[PDB]
Amino acid sequence: LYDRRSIFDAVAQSNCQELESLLPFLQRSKKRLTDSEFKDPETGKTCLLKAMLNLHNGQNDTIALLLDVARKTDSLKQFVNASYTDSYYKGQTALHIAIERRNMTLVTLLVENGADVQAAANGDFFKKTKGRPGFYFGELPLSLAACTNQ
Amino acid sequence: LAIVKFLLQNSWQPADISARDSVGNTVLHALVEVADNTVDNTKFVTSMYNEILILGAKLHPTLKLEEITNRKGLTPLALAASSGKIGVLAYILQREIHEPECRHLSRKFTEWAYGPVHSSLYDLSCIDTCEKNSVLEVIAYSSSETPNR
Repeated sequence: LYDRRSIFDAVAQSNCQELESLLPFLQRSKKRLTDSEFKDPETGKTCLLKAMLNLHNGQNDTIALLLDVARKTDSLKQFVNASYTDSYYKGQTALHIAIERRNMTLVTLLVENGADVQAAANGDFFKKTKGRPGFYFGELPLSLAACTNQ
Repeated sequence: LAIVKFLLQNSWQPADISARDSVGNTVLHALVEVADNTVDNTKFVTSMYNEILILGAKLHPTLKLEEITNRKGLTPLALAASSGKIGVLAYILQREIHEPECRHLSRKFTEWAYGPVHSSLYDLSCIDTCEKNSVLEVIAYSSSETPNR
């Protein structure tokens, strides 16, 4: 069995083992990696997104496994494309983060598993400082990738 | 530096890192006293200071070194500010160190960043030190019978 907490901890330390029994779990319960219960109820963060924050050397293969699991249930598209819902990071997707981190490899990977390239990150974190701040590029992956000189 | 290390680390008699001289000054106080506001002066005092703290936290973690008052009631910081040793004052308030046992020592931390963006967090002892003096308060008065202050 797996609750939200269980996976998020596994992800935090790049553990691909504690997620050995993962796929077969939501096969029995037919639960989806995308269920309401597998996201933070106030931000909309998913395990993939936790993984995106918990990088070590711009690397995490909990990602590769996490994606793999989502296709086997074909949560695939809406999984890779889930966005933040809090006023701060609203509309931020994993692809936004990969770029923010200047990580070709993870941009490449996300685009190949079908990240929406037109997804607008539009929360207060992506507009001019309250100061909050900060910082605006606006919104769309291309725009980001240019404004950060990439 | 090497001899600072050998004094504190040797087998025969390790130096008491918190001892006070006749005036109440510790090594951190003395360093503040030895500053003369020249760029290379700041630079050497600043990191020897750093070094002492790193050694304090490594060797004797319980010791809150920067809180120790000289005879006149002054922490190293407050001395720095009483004697217009500005580069060092700025150094002591500014510095944040990330290491195991790092957090206790560090003045300030940066909570978060965005691809653009940065945030800086300050402790801040000078503002909150109502009881004896506030970095501002010594600074705040401020008679400034000197250009440098």
